[PDB]
Amino acid sequence: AEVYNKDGNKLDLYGKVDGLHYFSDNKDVDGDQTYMRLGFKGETQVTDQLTGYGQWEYQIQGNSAENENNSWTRVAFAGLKFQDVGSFDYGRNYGVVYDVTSWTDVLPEFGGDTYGSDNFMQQRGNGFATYRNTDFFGLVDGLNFAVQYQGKNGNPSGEGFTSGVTNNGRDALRQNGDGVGGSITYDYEGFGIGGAISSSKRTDAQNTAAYIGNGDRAETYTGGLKYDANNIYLAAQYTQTYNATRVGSLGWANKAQNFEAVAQYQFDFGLRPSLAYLQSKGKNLGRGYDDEDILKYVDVGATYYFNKNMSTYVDYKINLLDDNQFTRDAGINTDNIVALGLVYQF
Amino acid sequence: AEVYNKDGNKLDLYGKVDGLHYFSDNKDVDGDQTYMRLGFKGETQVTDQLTGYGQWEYQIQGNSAENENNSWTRVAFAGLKFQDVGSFDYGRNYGVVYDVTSWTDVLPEFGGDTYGSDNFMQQRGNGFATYRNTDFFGLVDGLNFAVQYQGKNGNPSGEGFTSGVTNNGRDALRQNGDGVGGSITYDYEGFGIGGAISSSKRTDAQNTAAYIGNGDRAETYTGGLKYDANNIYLAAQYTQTYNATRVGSLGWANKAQNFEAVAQYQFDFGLRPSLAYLQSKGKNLGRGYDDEDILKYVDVGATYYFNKNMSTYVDYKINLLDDNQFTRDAGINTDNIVALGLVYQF
Amino acid sequence: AEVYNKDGNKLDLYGKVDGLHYFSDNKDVDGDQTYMRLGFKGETQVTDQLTGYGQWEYQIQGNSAENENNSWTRVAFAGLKFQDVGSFDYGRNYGVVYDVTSWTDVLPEFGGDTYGSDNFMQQRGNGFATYRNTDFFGLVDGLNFAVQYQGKNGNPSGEGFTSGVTNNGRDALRQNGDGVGGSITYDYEGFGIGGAISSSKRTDAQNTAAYIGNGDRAETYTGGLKYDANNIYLAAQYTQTYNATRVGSLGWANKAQNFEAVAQYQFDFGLRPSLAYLQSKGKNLGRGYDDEDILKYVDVGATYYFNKNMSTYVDYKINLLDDNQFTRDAGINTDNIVALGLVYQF
Ligand SMILES: [Cl-]
Ligand SMILES: [Cl-]
Ligand SMILES: [Mg+2]
Ligand SMILES: [Mg+2]
Ligand SMILES: [Mg+2]
Repeated sequence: AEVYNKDGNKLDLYGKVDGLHYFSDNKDVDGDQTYMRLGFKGETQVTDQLTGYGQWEYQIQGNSAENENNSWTRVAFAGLKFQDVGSFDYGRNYGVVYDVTSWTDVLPEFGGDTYGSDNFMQQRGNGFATYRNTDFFGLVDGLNFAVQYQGKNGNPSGEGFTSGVTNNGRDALRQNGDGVGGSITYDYEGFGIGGAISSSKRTDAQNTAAYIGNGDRAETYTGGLKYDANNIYLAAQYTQTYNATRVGSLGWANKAQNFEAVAQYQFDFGLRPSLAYLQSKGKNLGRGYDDEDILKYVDVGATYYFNKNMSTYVDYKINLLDDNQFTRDAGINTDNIVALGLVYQF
Repeated sequence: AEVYNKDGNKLDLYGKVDGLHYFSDNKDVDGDQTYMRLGFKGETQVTDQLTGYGQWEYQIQGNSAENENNSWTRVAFAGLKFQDVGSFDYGRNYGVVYDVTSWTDVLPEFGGDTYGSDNFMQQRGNGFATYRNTDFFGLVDGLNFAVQYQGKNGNPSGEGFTSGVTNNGRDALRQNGDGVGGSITYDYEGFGIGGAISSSKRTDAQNTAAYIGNGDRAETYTGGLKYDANNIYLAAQYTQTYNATRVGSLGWANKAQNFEAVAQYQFDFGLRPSLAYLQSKGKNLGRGYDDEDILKYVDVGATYYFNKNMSTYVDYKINLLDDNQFTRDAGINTDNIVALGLVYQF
Repeated sequence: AEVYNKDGNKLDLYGKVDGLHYFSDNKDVDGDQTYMRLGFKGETQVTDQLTGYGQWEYQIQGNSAENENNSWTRVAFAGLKFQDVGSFDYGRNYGVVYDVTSWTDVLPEFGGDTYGSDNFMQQRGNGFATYRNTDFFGLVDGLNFAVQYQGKNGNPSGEGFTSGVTNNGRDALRQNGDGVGGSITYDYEGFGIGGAISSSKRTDAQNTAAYIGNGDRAETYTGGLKYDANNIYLAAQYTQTYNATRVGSLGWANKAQNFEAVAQYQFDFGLRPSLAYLQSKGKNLGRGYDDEDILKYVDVGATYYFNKNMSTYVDYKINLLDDNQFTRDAGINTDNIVALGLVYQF
């Protein structure tokens, strides 16, 4: 909701409360999943061509008791945009791989989980410096590209580590070294095609015998297709990763091949059914695991939009993984999940 | 404060800062108690009859040093309301027993503590699905009823528990199995009369030898009366509970009888003195405790309203509990407390 | 940003996102330092002479992974102001010493660090009761004074302590006993001169073998000068402390002498270069340390203001401390730092 617009500065204060419940035999996910998000998007006109902006978004869990608080920053960045030349921002933001993989990240509740957060340049993460160019300097409508750098996020400070430390250090599964990435998308009428590549130095803490998927760099190669016209939405993405896809708690996949596809239809009266399939196939994983499915599920659901501020949904995760030694070892969910949600937003 | 109202959506952003200090011989409550609350209530018009809404409220303590953060979510829910039929909402909300007991929870600082938060269906808690009918299809002015369900909130995940786990699990004093409850209130002119009932399954983690008050289910039965007119506020509530009332850290009371009464007057010049009495009498407690007072105090206080946005208050808790073995074991406060508060709100 | 002004009540919702990166050989400070702040300031007109107000300010780090949250309350207080008589507020707030020392806390990133937070009455802290008078009861334009009390903030409750506990207790380095302080400042045309004194009881937890600088009270004496006109900003402050200045993790300085001076110029086109010198010198530190430099650096930087809502800066801390056993023992940084920041604010 635009709560301020005066003297060249605008502030949008936005958010949502999602009253959400999961039903599953996996009791680690089963039960109340209520959460809220809150954010702001501000923009200031410096000149006719130059605009400044800032964006921040925060999630606060609404399913805990009052003696605990589970909350986190999703994004937090500041930037400058110059008409027909480009934009630059720095902060906690999305990796440029998500420019393409976000196209299938449209399910009512599930989806978008062949990758995670703080997972190299694949989704949300710290220390992204991002250049974006829309419509190729204004010369080619629908052609967008982006170039991105991510600074190292290493070992925790003040804990006796003698190398690889950064001020904002963390556990090895969420670390990264210096990284570079780029994306390109082209949309013409209903159709969209896109590609993205990222390459990040892996840290010394990540490359130990404690974790599968050792290697000098974490790399991803992604291609995507889209159709978004005439009340239909179709999308698919394929990603091949090296030492980049997490395998539960075990570390990373030496190689993974990830695939997501989605089909949706929007009825005039507000109902939007959705069908999706997601898989992540791990190769040469190590420790005698050889090849294993990391993720495999069909998703069927629907959202009903009352209007722009209110919706409700059902989502059914049909989990095709089987309970075996590998999934137990990695802590990967193999159970079905049904989610029921009622969402107010502003 | 309403900060947005446009095209049928409204957003109220509200909060307060309470500069607050306790004086007590009990050093665990003595000192700075400063805090703030923030919240939003949003509503969106779907049709002339149907409205969607959401509410979120958060408390952040203002009395800690900067190397820590003590904050929590009070409520977080989304809902639908249909004109002359009813409403439904889901999330963290108040239990329906509070429809009646809230009537005496009107003291400047203290009060409202014959029960607590995350305490079956008695006050705030997770996973409430709440159905409400106001004015009986608009055919009986002032008559309201509600029926409520609470889903299980069990053992924490990822801690080696082999049963009773939920995604949002917690310590046993704040757990609950599935519950159902209901409330009826009638208000004619200044007068009010009300009743409520709740029945919750108790979890296995709650029914161990480590806690007093073992039982299959927690039940509560409440009656209340109110008078609110001519600058006079009077209210009283009586509640009988079974395996539902906490006895400090010891567990729960096999049976408890709770009573609260308040008298308040509003002077034209802004002063509102308040007198209250609360007691909770436990019976058949176990471990040789037998019958014991869980709570017993007289509260005398006053609030001065400068206007609807600024006020100051003093509240004096004259604590009639005596220091004995039982209160020592349970960690129940037996000392008096004086609170002094200065409050800005919007 | 003023988001509400209606019927005598006013609310300013303000904040900023600082996309920020440090470059340093010290890996404990090196890396992404992105953060955001959010706050509100509210005021209500009670009469033509009396105004009520509240303020709250919060910082949320934007440089961490989503599995943790590093945030805190900077300030949270409520108060009343009566025209030509004075103001009183209570809560988490700034010590009156900062009335004078704030005059040199104007550097683009560094500065303000011969003292810290929760550091007796020197900067932000809990339980301050503060009286202020502007223009000496309206009789002397530009003459301001302040008198302040801070309540004890002691040992944590529930941790087995038998004396010195408060409800909001914390670690010894952030404790304080009861304190009193005052400041006076006179400002006329470009110029300013001012003084402040504070005296706090130190707690028993602070006077143990674990900490250097044992003593009965923490005392500070500060003088300061300022010129602020004709696009020029000059300021200097000198403070003499006893058992009040922290020496990294080691405890406090029996005696310290602190000095800060700054010179800035504002070019019409938006650039504001800055030069500063800071030092803190400890004497009779004990434990064989004798006299030692606690802090010593020159700061050269510049901020470029695109407008009132957008800015960017570079700040270069040239650290004149040498690495020795003392700085290593204390965890005090001796390496240079370059900070680069891009800031959106509203
Ligand atoms: Cl222009
Ligand atoms: Cl937290
Ligand atoms: Mg399965
Ligand atoms: Mg007593
Ligand atoms: Mg040095």
